Amino acid sequence: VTSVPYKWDNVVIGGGGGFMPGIVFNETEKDLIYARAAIGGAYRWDPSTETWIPLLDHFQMDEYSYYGVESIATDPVDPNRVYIVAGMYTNDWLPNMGAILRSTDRGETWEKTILPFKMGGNMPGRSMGERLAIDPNDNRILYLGTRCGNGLWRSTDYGVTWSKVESFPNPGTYIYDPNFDYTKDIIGVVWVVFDKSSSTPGNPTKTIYVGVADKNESIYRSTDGGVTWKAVPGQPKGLLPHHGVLASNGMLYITYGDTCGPYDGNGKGQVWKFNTRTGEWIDITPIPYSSSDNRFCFAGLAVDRQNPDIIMVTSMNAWWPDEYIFRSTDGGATWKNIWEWGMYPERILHYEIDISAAPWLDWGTEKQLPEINPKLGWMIGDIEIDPFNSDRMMYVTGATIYGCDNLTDWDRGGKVKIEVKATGIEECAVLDLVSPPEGAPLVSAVGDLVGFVHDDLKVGPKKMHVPSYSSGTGIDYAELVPNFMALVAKADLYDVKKISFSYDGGRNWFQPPNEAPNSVGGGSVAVAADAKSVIWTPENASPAVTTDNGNSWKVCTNLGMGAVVASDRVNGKKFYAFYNGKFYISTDGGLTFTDTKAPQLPKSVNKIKAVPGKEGHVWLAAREGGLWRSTDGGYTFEKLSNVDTAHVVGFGKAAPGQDYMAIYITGKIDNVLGFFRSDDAGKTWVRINDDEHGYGAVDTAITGDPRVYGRVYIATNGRGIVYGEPAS
Ligand SMILES: OC[C@H]1O[C@@H](O[C@H]2[C@@H](OC[C@H]3O[C@@H](O[C@H]4[C@H](O)[C@@H](O)[C@H](O[C@H]5[C@H](O)[C@@H](O)[C@H](O)O[C@@H]5CO)O[C@@H]4CO[C@H]4OC[C@@H](O)[C@H](O)[C@H]4O[C@@H]4O[C@H](CO)[C@H](O)[C@H](O)[C@H]4O)[C@H](O)[C@@H](O)[C@@H]3O[C@@H]3O[C@H](CO[C@H]4OC[C@@H](O)[C@H](O)[C@H]4O)[C@@H](O)[C@H](O)[C@H]3O)OC[C@@H](O)[C@@H]2O)[C@H](O)[C@@H](O)[C@H]1O
Ligand SMILES: OC[C@H]1O[C@@H](O[C@H]2[C@@H](OC[C@H]3O[C@@H](O[C@H]4[C@H](O)[C@@H](O)[C@H](O)O[C@@H]4CO)[C@H](O)[C@@H](O)[C@@H]3O[C@@H]3O[C@H](CO[C@H]4OC[C@@H](O)[C@H](O)[C@H]4O)[C@@H](O[C@@H]4O[C@H](CO[C@H]5OC[C@@H](O)[C@H](O)[C@H]5O)[C@@H](O)[C@H](O)[C@H]4O)[C@H](O)[C@H]3O)OC[C@@H](O)[C@@H]2O)[C@H](O)[C@@H](O)[C@H]1O
Ligand SMILES: [Ca+2]
Repeated sequence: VTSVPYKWDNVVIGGGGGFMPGIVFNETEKDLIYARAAIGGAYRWDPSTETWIPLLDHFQMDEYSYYGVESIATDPVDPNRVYIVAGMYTNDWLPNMGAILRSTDRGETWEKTILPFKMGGNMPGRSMGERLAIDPNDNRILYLGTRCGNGLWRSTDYGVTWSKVESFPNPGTYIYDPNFDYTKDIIGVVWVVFDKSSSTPGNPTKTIYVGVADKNESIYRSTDGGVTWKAVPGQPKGLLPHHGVLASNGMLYITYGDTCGPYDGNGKGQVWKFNTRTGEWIDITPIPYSSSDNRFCFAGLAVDRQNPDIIMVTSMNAWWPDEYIFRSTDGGATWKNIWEWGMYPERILHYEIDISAAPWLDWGTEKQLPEINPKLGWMIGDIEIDPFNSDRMMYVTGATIYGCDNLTDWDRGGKVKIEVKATGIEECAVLDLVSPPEGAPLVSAVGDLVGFVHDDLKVGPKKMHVPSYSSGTGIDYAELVPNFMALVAKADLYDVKKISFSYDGGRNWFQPPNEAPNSVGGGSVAVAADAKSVIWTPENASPAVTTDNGNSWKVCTNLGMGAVVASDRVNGKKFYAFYNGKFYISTDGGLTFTDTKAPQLPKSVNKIKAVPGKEGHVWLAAREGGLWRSTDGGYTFEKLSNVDTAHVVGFGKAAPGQDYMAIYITGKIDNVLGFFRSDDAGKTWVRINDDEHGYGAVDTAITGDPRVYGRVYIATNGRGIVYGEPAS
């Protein structure tokens, strides 16, 4: 397999779209900022454009786990150096061991060392940090807090080799929830803070503080450069230290919560300052811990480098009416929240939010007071004050990064001007994609933000499909009536019918009175070529068909849970299904299915898809089982001998001189992982991505563009929607 040069970019959703658990400023170089994602890699700030640049896109599908960024550390001695602790899950959801990634240039290129344990970039408590830290006097030294009881680890050769600090007393005892696989692991050692003043440049820093997720004993200190460790006397129990920050006046500020987050509510929190000079602990909690108004973790912690009495903390989570952002200018003696209660409804805001860079952030919804869209946020596990600009703040939310450039205006009775600061970040998990033959070039179904019509690939959409939904999980259009679409969804927050129909190419949506039998909605959807029927296969539910736009539903005969269903693109009566190792055809619009008795089939399939303009042409994407085609409606299939792995399959405009739509897949050909195109109906393939453009997990959706030769749209799991075109 040979390669052809392509240009790759994101289709713009705008504003990130997911949870970035941390932002890290460099301590010595102005405008040097990094941001870490739960499932979407890491970014470096570009001050010339005020946009973020993705750093880890070289990771191919076999290293998807390394888009899970547990911690990021930026070198204060040599700002060219940056390190990442990478690995998405501590369970068996992905097979990779964790790794420390190292760069000298500054995230442009990487090397890695694989560790003997896993990281948890997308685990509970992921906004607690930073777990990875560089010694500010001797930058050869790095420390790493780990999950799962592996304790504290250390490198003394610029992150190349790693060993356990055996003298560290406590790897952590707190576990989010032992009753489930996802939540059962020890949260562990959560942050490392060096006291720079304890040594002189060139020498290993002697005094080191370590936070541990342990309600009985959480704060540790070494005074001999990490040889021995002791709990700090007088420390509070029994909450969990999210963040610690050592200010220039010797005060170690620490935020505490009763859970690790990020989703928890009701809710206890504390904020403390430890005087590292005197050994005194002082409770500076904005809302007294004893008060029932104290109803959330304190999580985010920022300290102004230019004034150690200036500090900010955030709630995680009030959830209602909005979050709290508290500011103190007297070292926590007194605090002010960024909003106050007035005459209920009714709230007094010390801020404005400008969402012009990501207008979907208001959810297209005017709220009933005291609620207001767009919100300050939620899941605000990290807040930063620029160490070189007291007027600049940034904080994270479950959907974006917000920030301001006039922070100290608050101190003089003006409003903080908050705006989206996540331009260039695209972290959505995309579940389905269609590129219809008329209308917009792309219509998406995405996790958390539902999905969008994409009129212009380079301009972010203004609103999501259906604001009452939580995730769009499947979308299809009627091939011969391409203005007609169906969207299926999850709706965690509202009792709304979880399929919607559009008559205007996905711009406006309505819900029917009834659903296919389902527990949580979701699943997939297939629309008849002529729009006369729709098959919804909801999550953990049997395929069901409607011939009256969801007024009534009937279970499709002979199918069942897990069936993979697609419609023919020419004949509205024909639908196809792969179910329990067998292939099925319907010739009555989805009402009944019959086993075609195909003599050769893969054991299982991820996706099946019919070809526009070719009745009875059906392709099977069987992952490591390969790529298969039928041209007789699925009575016989041929396995293509020139494709190893095909996770997904899609179609775009035919190449000149060719008699078939161009075919696009992700997977593996001749021990090369990536994305591939065939212009000659699968006879020959070319690699269209390259080593620098992997984008991780690409096994949910792919489509060509029926109107633009060479263009391909690919759903990623944490890098949004990517699209490629041949280089010019
Ligand atoms: O999920 C559907 C489908 O996944 C198929 O596998 C994929 C997948 O493999 C990895 C793993 O993915 C988990 O889902 C991830 C998802 O991929 C991410 O996009 C999403 O990221 C969030 C992120 O957390 C936020 O921070 C950010 O802002 O937004 C993004 C985008 O929305 O995270 C989820 C995981 O969610 C959980 O963890 C993060 C928390 O934020 C979140 O709240 C939490 O959600 C809860 O999870 C619990 C689990 O107890 C529970 O489901 C709650 O309902 C939910 O709210 C999949 O969950 C996981 O299944 C995938 O690993 C595969 O697991 C198979 C076993 O699955 C069963 O058991 C777990 C259960 O969750 C499943 O529902 C159930 O089916 C196992 O056989 C297989 O070996 C594992 O690989 O992504 C990579 C891709 O290549 C894979 O194809 C999978 O094939 C299919 O079976 C199905 O699970
Ligand atoms: O989660 C639904 C569940 O909530 C149970 O209640 C518990 C739960 O509450 C969270 C919700 O609180 C609401 O406020 C409540 C308040 O908690 C009450 O104290 C008060 O009395 O009433 C208030 C008003 O009802 C908030 O309004 C909700 O927004 C919040 O739900 C979370 O919503 C966010 C997304 O919000 C945005 O998008 C939707 C839009 O409507 C909203 O305006 C926007 O702000 C989700 O965050 C995203 O989560 C995904 C991951 O999601 C997966 O994992 C977590 C699971 O919760 C999801 O179901 C699953 O799909 C992540 O990738 C994104 O990055 C995030 O942005 C949260 O997932 C929603 O939970 O939790 C706190 C606890 O104290 C409450 O008791 C309730 O019992 C259930 O009936 C059910 O509604
Ligand atoms: Ca931070």
